Amino acid sequence: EVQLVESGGGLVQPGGSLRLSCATSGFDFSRYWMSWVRQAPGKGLVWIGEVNPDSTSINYTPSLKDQFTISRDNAKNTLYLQMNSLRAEDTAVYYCTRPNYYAMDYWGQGTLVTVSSASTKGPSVFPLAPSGTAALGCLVKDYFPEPVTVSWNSGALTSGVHTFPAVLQSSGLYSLSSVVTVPSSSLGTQTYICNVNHKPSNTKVDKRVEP
Amino acid sequence: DIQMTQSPSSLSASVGDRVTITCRASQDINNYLNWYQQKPGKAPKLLIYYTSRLHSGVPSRFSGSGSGTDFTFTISSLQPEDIATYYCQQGSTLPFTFGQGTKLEIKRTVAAPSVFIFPPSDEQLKSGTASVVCLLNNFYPREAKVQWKVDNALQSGNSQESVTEQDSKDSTYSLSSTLTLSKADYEKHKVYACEVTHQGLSSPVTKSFNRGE
Repeated sequence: EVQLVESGGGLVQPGGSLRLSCATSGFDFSRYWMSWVRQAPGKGLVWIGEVNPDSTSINYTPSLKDQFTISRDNAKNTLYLQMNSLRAEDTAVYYCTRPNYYAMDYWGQGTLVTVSSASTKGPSVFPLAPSGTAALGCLVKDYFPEPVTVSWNSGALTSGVHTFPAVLQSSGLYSLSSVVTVPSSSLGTQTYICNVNHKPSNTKVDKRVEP
Repeated sequence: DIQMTQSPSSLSASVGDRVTITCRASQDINNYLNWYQQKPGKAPKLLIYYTSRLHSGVPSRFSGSGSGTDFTFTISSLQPEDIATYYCQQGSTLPFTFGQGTKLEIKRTVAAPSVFIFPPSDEQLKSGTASVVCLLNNFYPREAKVQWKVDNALQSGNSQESVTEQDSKDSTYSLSSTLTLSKADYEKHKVYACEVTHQGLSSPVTKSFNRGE
C-alpha cells in the first residue's frame, strides 16, 4: 500500500534552517504531484504548497513563500522541504501528502519541528510495576524537545493502552507516562516491554516491566 | 485566498444520533470541496472528495452534499470511533485552503474510574529521585479530583496531572497524577496514598502502599 514517512524534524534555533525529507513506497512517485501541510499544536491545518512530477510547477501559500522551498528527487522517490529563517510561529507537525483525483488521499504520520533556543536532552525510562484486571506502565522522564513515541511489545499489544500527553516540568524538561491494563493472571506468564523513542536525541529504549 | 468557514466549531452528541456539519466558501467553488477526519493524536484521513464521493474503506454512514458556496457533511448514526476533528477543504483555486475544523465529542453514561497506585522503581531511587504515580482509568465525565496523602497528611505541592482525550471505543477519559520527591524526603515517610473523587463514586476511593513493601 501507499506509504509516506517524514524525517529530519526536531529542534531548530530561531532564525535557523532545517531540511525535511519524505521517503515513499507503494507507488510510482514520478507520476504524482506531492504536497506539504502543517499544523501547530492544538491548531488547524495549513497548506504549505505543492510540486508537480517534472518540477515545472511549484505553488505556495503567498504568506509562506519566503520561509519554504519545496523540491523532489524522482530517482530516490523522495519529497523535500527546505525551511528557512524559522520563527516560533513555525513550530508545527509537518505532513507529507499525496494529491490525487484535487484531494489529498494519503498522509504521512508527520514530523514535529520545535523552534527554540534551548538544547536537546534524551530521556530516562523507569518501570511502573504491577502489584481480574492489573495495571502496568513506563515513566519517560526529563527530555527536550517533544515528541516521544511509546509502543508495547513492538506494537503487538495495543488494547487498554493509554499514553498520556507530555507535561512540562519546572526544570524546562518534558515528562510523560504510558500505561496498560492487562489480565492479572498473565502477570507471571506474559512478558511486557515498553518501546520508547525520542528521535530528536536519537534515544531508543526497550524497558522490561515485570511484577 | 478563499475563506472556508465551518459551523458548528464544536458539538457533543450520543451514539446513534444523526450529526450534520456545515462548510461555507467565501466564493463559488463548484463541487471542488473535500472532507478530512483527524482522530486524537493521529494524522488526517480523507473521507469525502468532490463534495460527495466516498474514499475507499470509509464507513458508509458518512456522506457529503452541497454546491457553490454551501456544503454539508453528515454522520447518519454516530459511533464511538467517530470522536475527532473534521475539516473541509477547497480545491478550486490556489492557494488551497482549509476550514478551521469541527470538534466532535461523545456524550455517554457515568463511569467510575478504576484506581491504581505505583511506587517509585528501585532503578529510579539509585539516581536519588522518587516518582509516585496515581492512575484513574476509563472514567466519564472528565471532571475528577485527586489528593495526595503522605502519612495521612495532605501534600501542598510537587504533583502534576495529565489527561487523555476521549477513547475511540468507550468515550472515556484516563488521568495520571505524578508526585515527585527526592529519595531523602521519600525515605522520611511510610504510607503513600492517592484519594480520588468522581461523580461515579458514592464516596472517595483511596489506593495506598507502605514504602519498602
